[PDB]
Amino acid sequence: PKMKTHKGAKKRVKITASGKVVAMKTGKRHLNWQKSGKEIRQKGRKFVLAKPEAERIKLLLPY
Amino acid sequence: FEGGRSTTLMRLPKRGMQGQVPGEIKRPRYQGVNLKDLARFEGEVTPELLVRAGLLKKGYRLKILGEGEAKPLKVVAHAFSKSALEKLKAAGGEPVLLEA
Amino acid sequence: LLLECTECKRRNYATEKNKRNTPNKLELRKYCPWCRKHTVHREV
Amino acid sequence: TKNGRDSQAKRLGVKRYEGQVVRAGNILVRQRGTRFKPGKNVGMGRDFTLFALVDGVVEFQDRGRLGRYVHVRPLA
RNA sequence: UACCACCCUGGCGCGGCUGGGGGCCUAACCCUCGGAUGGGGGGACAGCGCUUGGCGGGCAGUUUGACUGGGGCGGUCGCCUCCUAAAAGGUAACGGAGGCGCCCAAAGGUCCCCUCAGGCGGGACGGAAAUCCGCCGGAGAGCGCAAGGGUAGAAGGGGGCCUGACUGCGAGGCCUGCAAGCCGAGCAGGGGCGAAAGCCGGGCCUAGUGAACCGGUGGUCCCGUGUGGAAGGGCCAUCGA
RNA sequence: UGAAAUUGAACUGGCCGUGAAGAUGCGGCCUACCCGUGGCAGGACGAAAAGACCCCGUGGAGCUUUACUGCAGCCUGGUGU
RNA sequence: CAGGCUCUGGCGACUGUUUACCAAAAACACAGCUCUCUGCGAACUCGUAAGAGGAGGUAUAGGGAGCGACGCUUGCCCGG
RNA sequence: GUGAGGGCGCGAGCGAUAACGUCCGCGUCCGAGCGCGGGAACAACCGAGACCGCCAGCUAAGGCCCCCAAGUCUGGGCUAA
RNA sequence: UGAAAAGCUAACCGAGCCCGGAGAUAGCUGGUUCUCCCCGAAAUGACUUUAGGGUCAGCCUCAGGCGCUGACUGGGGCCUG
RNA sequence: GGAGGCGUAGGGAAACCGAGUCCGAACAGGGCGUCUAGUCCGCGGCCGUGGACCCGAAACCGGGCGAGCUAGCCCUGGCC
RNA sequence: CCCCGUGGUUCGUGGAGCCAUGGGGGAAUCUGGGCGGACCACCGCCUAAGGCUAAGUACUCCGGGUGACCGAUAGCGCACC
RNA sequence: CGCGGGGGGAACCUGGGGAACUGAAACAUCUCAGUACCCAGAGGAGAGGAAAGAGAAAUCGACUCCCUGAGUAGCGGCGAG
Ligand SMILES: [Mg+2]
Ligand SMILES: [Mg+2]
Ligand SMILES: [Mg+2]
Ligand SMILES: [Mg+2]
Ligand SMILES: [Mg+2]
Ligand SMILES: [Mg+2]
Ligand SMILES: [Mg+2]
Ligand SMILES: [Mg+2]
Ligand SMILES: [Mg+2]
Ligand SMILES: [Mg+2]
Ligand SMILES: [Mg+2]
Ligand SMILES: [Mg+2]
Ligand SMILES: [Mg+2]
Ligand SMILES: [Mg+2]
Ligand SMILES: [Mg+2]
Ligand SMILES: [Mg+2]
Ligand SMILES: [Mg+2]
Ligand SMILES: [Mg+2]
Ligand SMILES: [Mg+2]
Ligand SMILES: [Mg+2]
Ligand SMILES: [Mg+2]
Ligand SMILES: [Mg+2]
Ligand SMILES: [Mg+2]
Ligand SMILES: [Mg+2]
Ligand SMILES: [Mg+2]
Ligand SMILES: [Mg+2]
Ligand SMILES: [Mg+2]
Ligand SMILES: [Mg+2]
Ligand SMILES: [Mg+2]
Ligand SMILES: [Mg+2]
Ligand SMILES: [Mg+2]
Ligand SMILES: [Mg+2]
Ligand SMILES: [Mg+2]
Ligand SMILES: [Mg+2]
Ligand SMILES: [Mg+2]
Ligand SMILES: [Mg+2]
Ligand SMILES: [Mg+2]
Ligand SMILES: [Mg+2]
Ligand SMILES: [Mg+2]
Ligand SMILES: [Mg+2]
Ligand SMILES: [Mg+2]
Ligand SMILES: [Mg+2]
Ligand SMILES: [Mg+2]
Ligand SMILES: [Mg+2]
Ligand SMILES: [Mg+2]
Ligand SMILES: [Mg+2]
Ligand SMILES: [Mg+2]
Ligand SMILES: [Mg+2]
Ligand SMILES: [Mg+2]
Ligand SMILES: [Mg+2]
Ligand SMILES: [Mg+2]
Ligand SMILES: [Mg+2]
Ligand SMILES: [Mg+2]
Ligand SMILES: [Mg+2]
Ligand SMILES: [Mg+2]
Ligand SMILES: [Mg+2]
Ligand SMILES: [Mg+2]
Ligand SMILES: [Mg+2]
Ligand SMILES: [Mg+2]
Ligand SMILES: [Mg+2]
Ligand SMILES: [Mg+2]
Ligand SMILES: [Mg+2]
Ligand SMILES: [Mg+2]
Ligand SMILES: [Mg+2]
Ligand SMILES: [Mg+2]
Ligand SMILES: [Mg+2]
Ligand SMILES: [Mg+2]
Ligand SMILES: [Mg+2]
Ligand SMILES: [Mg+2]
Ligand SMILES: [Mg+2]
Ligand SMILES: [Mg+2]
Ligand SMILES: [Mg+2]
Ligand SMILES: [Mg+2]
Ligand SMILES: [Mg+2]
Ligand SMILES: [Mg+2]
Ligand SMILES: [Mg+2]
Ligand SMILES: [Mg+2]
Ligand SMILES: [Mg+2]
Ligand SMILES: [Mg+2]
Ligand SMILES: [Mg+2]
Ligand SMILES: [Mg+2]
Ligand SMILES: [Mg+2]
Ligand SMILES: [Mg+2]
Ligand SMILES: [Mg+2]
Ligand SMILES: [Mg+2]
Ligand SMILES: [Mg+2]
Ligand SMILES: [Mg+2]
Ligand SMILES: [Mg+2]
Ligand SMILES: [Mg+2]
Ligand SMILES: [Mg+2]
Ligand SMILES: [Mg+2]
Ligand SMILES: [Mg+2]
Ligand SMILES: [Mg+2]
Ligand SMILES: [Mg+2]
Ligand SMILES: [Mg+2]
Ligand SMILES: [Mg+2]
Ligand SMILES: [Mg+2]
Ligand SMILES: [Mg+2]
Ligand SMILES: [Mg+2]
Ligand SMILES: [Mg+2]
Ligand SMILES: [Mg+2]
Ligand SMILES: [Mg+2]
Ligand SMILES: [Mg+2]
Ligand SMILES: [Mg+2]
Ligand SMILES: [Mg+2]
Ligand SMILES: [Mg+2]
Ligand SMILES: [Mg+2]
Ligand SMILES: [Mg+2]
Ligand SMILES: [Mg+2]
Ligand SMILES: [Mg+2]
Ligand SMILES: [Mg+2]
Ligand SMILES: [Mg+2]
Ligand SMILES: [Mg+2]
Ligand SMILES: [Mg+2]
Ligand SMILES: [Mg+2]
Ligand SMILES: [Mg+2]
Ligand SMILES: [Mg+2]
Ligand SMILES: [Mg+2]
Ligand SMILES: [Mg+2]
Ligand SMILES: [Mg+2]
Ligand SMILES: [Mg+2]
Ligand SMILES: [Mg+2]
Ligand SMILES: [Mg+2]
Ligand SMILES: [Mg+2]
Ligand SMILES: [Mg+2]
Ligand SMILES: [Mg+2]
Ligand SMILES: [Mg+2]
Ligand SMILES: [Mg+2]
Ligand SMILES: [Mg+2]
Ligand SMILES: [Mg+2]
Ligand SMILES: [Mg+2]
Ligand SMILES: [Mg+2]
Ligand SMILES: [Mg+2]
Ligand SMILES: [Mg+2]
Ligand SMILES: [Mg+2]
Ligand SMILES: [Mg+2]
Ligand SMILES: [Mg+2]
Ligand SMILES: [Mg+2]
Ligand SMILES: [Mg+2]
Ligand SMILES: [Mg+2]
Ligand SMILES: [Mg+2]
Ligand SMILES: [Mg+2]
Ligand SMILES: [Mg+2]
Ligand SMILES: [Mg+2]
Ligand SMILES: [Mg+2]
Ligand SMILES: [Mg+2]
Ligand SMILES: [Mg+2]
Ligand SMILES: [Mg+2]
Ligand SMILES: [Mg+2]
Ligand SMILES: [Mg+2]
Ligand SMILES: [Mg+2]
Ligand SMILES: [Mg+2]
Ligand SMILES: [Mg+2]
Ligand SMILES: [Mg+2]
Ligand SMILES: [Mg+2]
Ligand SMILES: [Mg+2]
Ligand SMILES: [Mg+2]
Ligand SMILES: [Mg+2]
Ligand SMILES: [Mg+2]
Ligand SMILES: [Mg+2]
Ligand SMILES: [Mg+2]
Ligand SMILES: [Mg+2]
Ligand SMILES: [Mg+2]
Ligand SMILES: [Mg+2]
Ligand SMILES: [Mg+2]
Ligand SMILES: [Mg+2]
Ligand SMILES: [Mg+2]
Ligand SMILES: [Mg+2]
Ligand SMILES: [Mg+2]
Ligand SMILES: [Mg+2]
Ligand SMILES: [Mg+2]
Ligand SMILES: [Mg+2]
Ligand SMILES: [Mg+2]
Ligand SMILES: [Mg+2]
Ligand SMILES: [Mg+2]
Ligand SMILES: [Mg+2]
Ligand SMILES: [Mg+2]
Ligand SMILES: [Mg+2]
Ligand SMILES: [Mg+2]
Ligand SMILES: [Mg+2]
Ligand SMILES: [Mg+2]
Ligand SMILES: [Mg+2]
Ligand SMILES: [Mg+2]
Ligand SMILES: [Mg+2]
Ligand SMILES: [Mg+2]
Ligand SMILES: [Mg+2]
Ligand SMILES: [Mg+2]
Ligand SMILES: [Mg+2]
Ligand SMILES: [Mg+2]
Ligand SMILES: [Mg+2]
Ligand SMILES: [Mg+2]
Ligand SMILES: [Mg+2]
Ligand SMILES: [Mg+2]
Ligand SMILES: [Mg+2]
Ligand SMILES: [Mg+2]
Ligand SMILES: [Mg+2]
Ligand SMILES: [Mg+2]
Ligand SMILES: [Mg+2]
Ligand SMILES: [Mg+2]
Ligand SMILES: [Mg+2]
Ligand SMILES: [Mg+2]
Ligand SMILES: [Mg+2]
Ligand SMILES: [Mg+2]
Ligand SMILES: [Mg+2]
Ligand SMILES: [Mg+2]
Ligand SMILES: [Mg+2]
Ligand SMILES: [Mg+2]
Ligand SMILES: [Mg+2]
Ligand SMILES: [Mg+2]
Ligand SMILES: [Mg+2]
Ligand SMILES: [Mg+2]
Ligand SMILES: [Mg+2]
Ligand SMILES: [Mg+2]
Ligand SMILES: [Mg+2]
Ligand SMILES: [Mg+2]
Ligand SMILES: [Mg+2]
Ligand SMILES: [Mg+2]
Ligand SMILES: [Mg+2]
Ligand SMILES: [Mg+2]
Ligand SMILES: [Mg+2]
Ligand SMILES: [Mg+2]
Ligand SMILES: [Mg+2]
Ligand SMILES: [Mg+2]
Ligand SMILES: [Mg+2]
Ligand SMILES: [Mg+2]
Ligand SMILES: [Mg+2]
Ligand SMILES: [Mg+2]
Ligand SMILES: [Mg+2]
Ligand SMILES: [Mg+2]
Ligand SMILES: [Mg+2]
Ligand SMILES: [Mg+2]
Ligand SMILES: [Mg+2]
Repeated sequence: PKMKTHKGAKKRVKITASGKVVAMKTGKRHLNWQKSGKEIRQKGRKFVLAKPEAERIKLLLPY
Repeated sequence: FEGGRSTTLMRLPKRGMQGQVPGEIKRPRYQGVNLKDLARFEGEVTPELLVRAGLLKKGYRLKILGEGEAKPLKVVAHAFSKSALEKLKAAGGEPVLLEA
Repeated sequence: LLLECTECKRRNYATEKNKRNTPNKLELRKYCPWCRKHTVHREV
Repeated sequence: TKNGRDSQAKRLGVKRYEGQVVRAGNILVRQRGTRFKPGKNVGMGRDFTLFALVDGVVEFQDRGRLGRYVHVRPLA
């Protein structure tokens, strides 16, 4: 009774004012040793998901 | 959950400042009330009147801002947007917050 | 051998890769920081 | 019996055909080496990919000993 | 090279703090003696309490992969190449064959110059094959490594200068269930080569790799539990599969 | 005097085909008036038992060890008595 | 009412013991041999403990282990 | 919901130019059309996609000597098993 | 407890019986009840201690919005081994 | 009964700023966000938490009940 | 009070305070002493190591009242000795 | 010699002890859960209770219970929870 906000999710995802799900980019914290500048740069931004988008949305809600 | 592979929990927490032990750090919270909505009614607006009628709700810190058209009325607040400041400057009077 | 080029007269870094035993004991190529613009960079 | 190997398909070839509108800089042909060469408003990247530099339409041309070229004949 | 001074190396005499080893004692504690307030043996040991590290199937909880012309045994498990694959893309089998888990401060950027393999003839040592000269010789050489595609109107060989093996971005696409992978014009900064046009965000290209979490080192607009610091955390960079 | 397991319902024949590849039940053909009693065990893939073998389940349990981790027990420094 | 006998192999010395309800045996046990622990508030076992067994026993005794009458004998190796 | 697919034709690998074998590709039918006519019988071969009724009619495949609807039809050959 | 078979411990002992935790869990098997009407799948792909289970995609269906775009077809242009 | 909730503004890790904001030296670019919706109750379809359609384990654990069967020993008698 | 081992709290050693306490060391009496999330300073809050205390709260053996509760396979296991 | 204890009570209450299945789609930290259950004690209730409190307001003012605060702040093999 009373759903629990999936703390593990909110700790890594943001819900955009329109209704989209934004999350950081993977692949930039380790594998690196000399990846292009182009790589790491584009790994700094954040993005959007699509269908799993709708999966997480449900794990928050009170949020 | 599921597949039983990696969910998508492959993504990661840039949500640094996730939180400390003693927890929340209490501090003044400013809510923006857009002056176009403020302009609606008249007389002289104050933090109380604003919450007393629809916006604010004891969030306590009043901040007129945003787009619209300023009423020539007096408007006590906790902070004005640069932009808001001027629209109302060229039409009426504008005092700052109490202090603490 | 992995390497990280520090900026001279400062403390920046870069994505690098020396070669140790192959004629690369030295290392001080030219690079470009965000503070200021363009300088030398040691091995480190 | 060692042999079960292979690599995954790289899905390459011409991506946009002759007489086809193209936007600013969308890919036109992905090729192993130089099965095709650049052309009017058509550069190529590291992997020998061929992409538009302008809008307009794509046209192919065989220049015999020279090679097979692909370019965009713009309009606006 | 008198004498005076701070101090070193090593040691001796005093006290301060502090510990290690032997011996004796008895009163704790323990055993014992026809009650014993006592006497005999042991003795600051042993027992027990807290805390240290160890040995530890005696006992306890679990773990001990999938594919698989039944299971096991054997083999295999990710990435590249080619074929199968039926002239788009894709496409299976414990179908046929081979590689990868790197390397290069030059094997990188640019400006200038240069063109092989191989066959015949001529040449002291050489000798089928070093190096030399002639002629023929469009790519059968070469391109660090597998294979394919490409390629001398250079991607190949040499040189001069150099370090774009940039920082801040990134229209637009390929590819794709997701995550990821890939190509990218042009803008700003600031720079390399070049007369200039212009080229440079590594290497002819397609393998040379690892989400997240946890933590390390450098930094830095940020946060810092009443306030100021500090502890710690965040952000950027990079590290340990 | 008087049970039992079993039992979808039956009006329950042979061969050669046939069919999910072993047919009283479909096809064709052949044989056969109706109902019992005594007796046999070829079929009804006859009864019985949700196959013990075998595989599967990220099932269980007993057991082993130089599998992992832990506990008893023991050994041990420090300290209290 | 009331033994069929004989010869000759294997296993186990022997009387015993056992899988109540598919195994009585070549399995266990046994007297006997060897190793080892134990000086007594013994070692070992049960118990958180007090305590108890050991034993109102004291190394010719007690616990543990393997072999298993008796005869002959029981080699070499101490790297793990 | 589904993530066992199955057969057939064609194009390949595997297989032995075996298999109601297997593994892909294109199509198809069964699956779910074991509803209807043909093929003796018979999911997937040929015909055809059943809203119900009719003691009407044309045709499909297949078939027209009897079981069994409809020609012992017409014409020209061949076969003697 | 056992002169040892894992024997026996109240007719089934590799850990007895009762009651409770308890509606353990069961990616497995079985079962799931009135009528009519429209549409109608799938047994693929990717990943999966995954393979008889799932997640996304594909394919079904309903509601709202879009309006000739869809299959298939004619012409023309390019790509293909 | 207005405590309280949702909605009226977003962006950013945050400090913060705000129809913007973040990245950035940038009045380049680009991400996200502006040009308004909402809420309360009933009803239905599905989702999450609980046994969550129903019936079924082999098992595990806690407290108790059993040696009137069977096993061993102890005491006291009997039998051959 | 500090240290060692722990428990409680949202707090799993975490920068780990607070409350509690098994072991060790071991104060003070208001110029005392605890606390405001390691620590330090400043500024606040509060007085430990003695005790008691109604109501508001929980429960239904028992009696009463009421039901879009059951009606003998239902309803408590028992309408019934 | 005098007053008191002893034992019982459905559920409820406090205190001393305190699991495993199961969840995590394996499992050990973790969860189930300080639940189940055992024990002692209280009583119509029991516990708690007048601040060495909270915590940011130079604010509040014993305890208990309900609403909300809030699935917030946090905790977490940052998994499941
Ligand atoms: Mg919104
Ligand atoms: Mg919102
Ligand atoms: Mg919306
Ligand atoms: Mg990474
Ligand atoms: Mg950056
Ligand atoms: Mg909320
Ligand atoms: Mg990360
Ligand atoms: Mg937060
Ligand atoms: Mg104005
Ligand atoms: Mg150097
Ligand atoms: Mg270094
Ligand atoms: Mg293969
Ligand atoms: Mg390939
Ligand atoms: Mg493949
Ligand atoms: Mg291939
Ligand atoms: Mg002295
Ligand atoms: Mg001294
Ligand atoms: Mg001294
Ligand atoms: Mg001494
Ligand atoms: Mg002495
Ligand atoms: Mg003496
Ligand atoms: Mg003495
Ligand atoms: Mg004396
Ligand atoms: Mg003592
Ligand atoms: Mg005495
Ligand atoms: Mg004495
Ligand atoms: Mg004495
Ligand atoms: Mg004495
Ligand atoms: Mg003495
Ligand atoms: Mg001594
Ligand atoms: Mg001592
Ligand atoms: Mg040892
Ligand atoms: Mg041992
Ligand atoms: Mg150990
Ligand atoms: Mg061990
Ligand atoms: Mg074990
Ligand atoms: Mg468990
Ligand atoms: Mg494992
Ligand atoms: Mg398997
Ligand atoms: Mg096999
Ligand atoms: Mg087979
Ligand atoms: Mg194997
Ligand atoms: Mg790759
Ligand atoms: Mg290929
Ligand atoms: Mg080819
Ligand atoms: Mg092809
Ligand atoms: Mg090919
Ligand atoms: Mg074809
Ligand atoms: Mg084709
Ligand atoms: Mg072919
Ligand atoms: Mg092809
Ligand atoms: Mg083959
Ligand atoms: Mg490596
Ligand atoms: Mg060089
Ligand atoms: Mg030559
Ligand atoms: Mg010649
Ligand atoms: Mg010569
Ligand atoms: Mg020679
Ligand atoms: Mg010669
Ligand atoms: Mg060529
Ligand atoms: Mg080669
Ligand atoms: Mg090559
Ligand atoms: Mg090819
Ligand atoms: Mg080649
Ligand atoms: Mg080639
Ligand atoms: Mg070639
Ligand atoms: Mg070549
Ligand atoms: Mg060159
Ligand atoms: Mg080069
Ligand atoms: Mg050069
Ligand atoms: Mg892009
Ligand atoms: Mg994508
Ligand atoms: Mg790659
Ligand atoms: Mg690719
Ligand atoms: Mg190269
Ligand atoms: Mg390629
Ligand atoms: Mg983890
Ligand atoms: Mg970190
Ligand atoms: Mg700093
Ligand atoms: Mg910045
Ligand atoms: Mg600060
Ligand atoms: Mg600071
Ligand atoms: Mg605080
Ligand atoms: Mg403050
Ligand atoms: Mg502070
Ligand atoms: Mg810091
Ligand atoms: Mg830091
Ligand atoms: Mg008959
Ligand atoms: Mg018949
Ligand atoms: Mg019959
Ligand atoms: Mg029939
Ligand atoms: Mg018949
Ligand atoms: Mg008869
Ligand atoms: Mg009779
Ligand atoms: Mg019979
Ligand atoms: Mg008989
Ligand atoms: Mg019959
Ligand atoms: Mg029979
Ligand atoms: Mg079965
Ligand atoms: Mg497993
Ligand atoms: Mg298991
Ligand atoms: Mg087990
Ligand atoms: Mg060892
Ligand atoms: Mg050992
Ligand atoms: Mg241990
Ligand atoms: Mg000790
Ligand atoms: Mg000690
Ligand atoms: Mg001592
Ligand atoms: Mg006689
Ligand atoms: Mg006799
Ligand atoms: Mg005789
Ligand atoms: Mg004999
Ligand atoms: Mg015998
Ligand atoms: Mg013998
Ligand atoms: Mg006898
Ligand atoms: Mg016996
Ligand atoms: Mg017997
Ligand atoms: Mg017997
Ligand atoms: Mg029995
Ligand atoms: Mg038996
Ligand atoms: Mg016998
Ligand atoms: Mg026996
Ligand atoms: Mg003996
Ligand atoms: Mg002997
Ligand atoms: Mg001895
Ligand atoms: Mg024991
Ligand atoms: Mg003990
Ligand atoms: Mg004794
Ligand atoms: Mg005795
Ligand atoms: Mg002995
Ligand atoms: Mg002899
Ligand atoms: Mg020997
Ligand atoms: Mg010998
Ligand atoms: Mg040895
Ligand atoms: Mg030795
Ligand atoms: Mg030795
Ligand atoms: Mg399948
Ligand atoms: Mg298939
Ligand atoms: Mg199909
Ligand atoms: Mg098919
Ligand atoms: Mg076949
Ligand atoms: Mg159909
Ligand atoms: Mg039919
Ligand atoms: Mg047939
Ligand atoms: Mg069918
Ligand atoms: Mg049919
Ligand atoms: Mg007619
Ligand atoms: Mg006709
Ligand atoms: Mg006809
Ligand atoms: Mg005729
Ligand atoms: Mg005729
Ligand atoms: Mg027995
Ligand atoms: Mg019983
Ligand atoms: Mg029985
Ligand atoms: Mg038994
Ligand atoms: Mg049992
Ligand atoms: Mg058991
Ligand atoms: Mg059940
Ligand atoms: Mg499941
Ligand atoms: Mg329909
Ligand atoms: Mg279909
Ligand atoms: Mg599957
Ligand atoms: Mg699903
Ligand atoms: Mg699905
Ligand atoms: Mg519609
Ligand atoms: Mg229209
Ligand atoms: Mg069209
Ligand atoms: Mg056409
Ligand atoms: Mg065409
Ligand atoms: Mg926000
Ligand atoms: Mg802009
Ligand atoms: Mg864009
Ligand atoms: Mg913008
Ligand atoms: Mg935009
Ligand atoms: Mg809005
Ligand atoms: Mg509603
Ligand atoms: Mg609803
Ligand atoms: Mg849902
Ligand atoms: Mg929920
Ligand atoms: Mg259940
Ligand atoms: Mg449900
Ligand atoms: Mg549910
Ligand atoms: Mg008895
Ligand atoms: Mg008896
Ligand atoms: Mg303290
Ligand atoms: Mg201690
Ligand atoms: Mg310690
Ligand atoms: Mg402590
Ligand atoms: Mg506790
Ligand atoms: Mg704790
Ligand atoms: Mg908690
Ligand atoms: Mg905790
Ligand atoms: Mg703590
Ligand atoms: Mg304390
Ligand atoms: Mg203490
Ligand atoms: Mg205190
Ligand atoms: Mg406080
Ligand atoms: Mg503080
Ligand atoms: Mg206070
Ligand atoms: Mg007080
Ligand atoms: Mg006091
Ligand atoms: Mg007091
Ligand atoms: Mg008090
Ligand atoms: Mg008190
Ligand atoms: Mg009271
Ligand atoms: Mg009440
Ligand atoms: Mg009543
Ligand atoms: Mg009543
Ligand atoms: Mg009533
Ligand atoms: Mg009623
Ligand atoms: Mg009745
Ligand atoms: Mg009844
Ligand atoms: Mg009745
Ligand atoms: Mg009845
Ligand atoms: Mg009752
Ligand atoms: Mg009654
Ligand atoms: Mg009676
Ligand atoms: Mg009665
Ligand atoms: Mg009295
Ligand atoms: Mg009383
Ligand atoms: Mg009482
Ligand atoms: Mg308690
Ligand atoms: Mg307790
Ligand atoms: Mg378990
Ligand atoms: Mg398990
Ligand atoms: Mg707990
Ligand atoms: Mg309790
Ligand atoms: Mg008591
Ligand atoms: Mg009582
Ligand atoms: Mg009270
Ligand atoms: Mg009290
Ligand atoms: Mg007081």
